[PDB]
Amino acid sequence: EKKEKQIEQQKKIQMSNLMNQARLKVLRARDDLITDLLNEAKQRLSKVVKDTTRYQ
Amino acid sequence: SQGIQQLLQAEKRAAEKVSEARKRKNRRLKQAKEEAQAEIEQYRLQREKEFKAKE
Repeated sequence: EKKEKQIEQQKKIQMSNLMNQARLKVLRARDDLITDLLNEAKQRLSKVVKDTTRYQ
Repeated sequence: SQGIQQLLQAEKRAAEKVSEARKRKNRRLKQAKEEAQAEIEQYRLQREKEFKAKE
């Protein structure tokens, strides 16, 4: 019964590590989406400063 | 009187036989710890197989 509780605890720990990594993949995706918005913004500003009117 | 002597001999053999039976059965009561172990090992083996299936 102690051996059974130990494997059940290991299963629950594995389920926890799986869920915790899953939420870090989701979070890291949110940041990567915003990061690529900021990448695209920085590129578009580098285009805008070629227009001598708005750049002035 | 041979009749009473023969009866007394049979009564003595009867008293001996019941007393020997008591001693034999008291020794059997002490054997319980020897006979128990094979059942204990089967329960251990059954719980081992159950645990490996649950794993």
